[PDB]
Amino acid sequence: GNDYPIVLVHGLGGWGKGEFLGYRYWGGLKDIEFYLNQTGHRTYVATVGPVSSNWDRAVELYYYIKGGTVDYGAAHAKEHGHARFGRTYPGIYGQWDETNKIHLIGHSMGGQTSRMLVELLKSGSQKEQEYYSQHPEEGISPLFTGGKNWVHSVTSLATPHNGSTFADQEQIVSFIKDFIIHLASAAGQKQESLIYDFKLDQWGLKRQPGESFHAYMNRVMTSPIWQSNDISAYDLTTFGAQELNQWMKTYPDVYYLSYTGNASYRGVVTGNYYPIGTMHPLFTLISMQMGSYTRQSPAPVIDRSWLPNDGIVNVVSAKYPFGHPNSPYDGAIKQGVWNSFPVMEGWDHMDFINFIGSNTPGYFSIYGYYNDVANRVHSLPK
Amino acid sequence: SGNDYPIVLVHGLGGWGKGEFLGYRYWGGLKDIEFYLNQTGHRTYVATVGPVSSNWDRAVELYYYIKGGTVDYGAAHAKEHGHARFGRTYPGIYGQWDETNKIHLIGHSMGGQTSRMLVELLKSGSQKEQEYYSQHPEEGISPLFTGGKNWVHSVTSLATPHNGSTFADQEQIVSFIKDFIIHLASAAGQKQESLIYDFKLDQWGLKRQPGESFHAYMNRVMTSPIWQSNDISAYDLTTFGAQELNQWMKTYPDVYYLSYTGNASYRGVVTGNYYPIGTMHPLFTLISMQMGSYTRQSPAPVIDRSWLPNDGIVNVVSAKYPFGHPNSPYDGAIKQGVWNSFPVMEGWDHMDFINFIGSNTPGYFSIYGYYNDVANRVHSLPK
Ligand SMILES: [Zn+2]
Ligand SMILES: [Zn+2]
Ligand SMILES: [Zn+2]
Ligand SMILES: [Zn+2]
Ligand SMILES: [Zn+2]
Ligand SMILES: [Zn+2]
Repeated sequence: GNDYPIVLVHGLGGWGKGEFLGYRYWGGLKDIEFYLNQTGHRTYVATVGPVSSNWDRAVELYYYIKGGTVDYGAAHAKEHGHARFGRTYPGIYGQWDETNKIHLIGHSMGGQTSRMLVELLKSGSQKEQEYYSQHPEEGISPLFTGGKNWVHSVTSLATPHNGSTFADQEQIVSFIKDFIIHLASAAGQKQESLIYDFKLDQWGLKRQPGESFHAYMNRVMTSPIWQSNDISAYDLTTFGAQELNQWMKTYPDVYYLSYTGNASYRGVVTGNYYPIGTMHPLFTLISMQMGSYTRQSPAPVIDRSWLPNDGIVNVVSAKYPFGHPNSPYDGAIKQGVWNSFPVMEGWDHMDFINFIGSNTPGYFSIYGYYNDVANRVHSLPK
Repeated sequence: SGNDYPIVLVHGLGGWGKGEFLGYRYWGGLKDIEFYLNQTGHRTYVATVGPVSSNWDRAVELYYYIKGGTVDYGAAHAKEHGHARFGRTYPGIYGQWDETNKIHLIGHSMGGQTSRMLVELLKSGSQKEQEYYSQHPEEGISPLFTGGKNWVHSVTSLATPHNGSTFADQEQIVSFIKDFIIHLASAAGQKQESLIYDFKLDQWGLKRQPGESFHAYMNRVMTSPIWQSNDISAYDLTTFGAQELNQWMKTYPDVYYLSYTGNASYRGVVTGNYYPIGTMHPLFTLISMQMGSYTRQSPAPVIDRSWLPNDGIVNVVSAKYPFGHPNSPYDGAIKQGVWNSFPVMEGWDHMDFINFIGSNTPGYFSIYGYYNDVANRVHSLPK
């Protein structure tokens, strides 16, 4: 097969190690990346902005792997009104290129972020190229010139390719506050001692020296970025995600694999969908509104196929991006199409990363599922 | 300055007592409403009752917590609902309590219902328990159930679901309490495993076992069938259950009643539904969205569009006064024997009334300003 290292890309809310002692995004109380590396699969955990745009996260993710200083694009930065340059990274895989390829594995928004990254690698950014032409004084970063075939495969796990009908209700500021409650609780850590980093430096939202966590977070959660386009909230809506699908291409020389979960069941009378008992309480009510939410207008149309969900991502959204090539898994993995594995019943949105309160139907451990996922991308031919 | 009767605060659903979370109080959170009231000339007691028990159970426990004695839920009531008749034994926080040593009952959320239930039991007692005593004198009967006690000068409800919550109508209170404990521990900066939260469900044989983890215990509580029963907070909090309670929990003509209603919901221009405001605690955002768009033709009671505005967990039309009972909107004079409905407080969510962490108190610089005015307000009632 291949020897390409895996790179894990967290989704909305995701955090790096060193943010919670003893609690990892990938495994919770377990280290998945450690299990994969010990069992012979070189695996890297990448850390990008937990709540910024997929664009912001893809650029960050490039420099995280390759090494260098984050450049979000002069045109992008002007149009959306944040700083152009972000953090500086030494790179966890500097030799990354056409022959030293990598596998992108992304949970939740990380699947969108991975596709965004492949897009930027493959086709660059026309917008930034034109801005360079009009203003050669600004420069351009290699990531935006195009022509890099550095990603062998992209694997999404409960990724809202077509958005979330929860995100449509515009309560993600509220959701993330709640998330931060639940996350600190599950890490056994005091709210007052949290060093959770929202990574919104480009918007001038850095934690000030000696500033309390709660005052810093409130500065973030009241920021008007949450009503813009350059933010996770926007990208997670069904309109916003459909809009992204129009230009984040599915490339013919890349392997795409999708995994979808369902943790909802049809009510026999209402025909609505209700969360199962194993679901985390953070998603119980979200699942209930998603299980009962249909929308004729405005576009896109939300019909009854959208009612089943994993807690926060509808099943019909996680299988493949609408309009993109796709085949349900039939035993053979096809290149250049979305290979949609069968819905995994009983799996909630957080079960994929073994968040506390974990349930992994069909397996003894979240390790046994990642064993099969890693062996699967390892099997892809060169 | 009309009277000197002390204030007794009655927490609502999930409320905890001091000695369960050090540094974090039901009344005030990081502030101490009770301490502020006692330091500013208003004698105030904090009562503690079952966080998730029925209003009956809670009212009985409330009586003994103030008066002192051993909790007696009544032989008939314990027979029909299937739990132990005798609960905890208290020394009494106000033992001299009686017709001349009256108290003000100020209850938040379900605490307002519990306060009404206690006045009912004090005033009228229980006909069921008296008939049970007549048929079986061997069993005896507690003074609470004999009646005749005018020991409460006033009842003040804050964000009380007098007519129920359409949230409670969706049978998801188990999930809501599991989420609430997560938020409460977090607010209190305490790890889940080290919680000593007491559900106070002794009467159901649901005590925490020696050396039992908090998770194992809480799971025994949340998986119990009591939650689907007739004698639990979940039941009394439905619109049918509360409006049912309103038929026999009487608004007495010699008692002063005051109600406070919050609204933290706004009408949507397109749909006409109500949505939470940005200042709402995220624990209530989804509940608010559901309630702001929920109507019910059948089964009864009928839930029409007036129920859509809410504070996060209580509909505004539920919080003003119990249906059928005497009630007047506050007009500058406080009437005895009717529900004095103060103007809806815009911007106040359900937890703002008790300064839960992350609270805001529109119209005031802190929760101490509001309770200053509430306290001087019952203080002003004539003997
Ligand atoms: Zn940006
Ligand atoms: Zn929560
Ligand atoms: Zn789970
Ligand atoms: Zn009972
Ligand atoms: Zn009964
Ligand atoms: Zn609030």
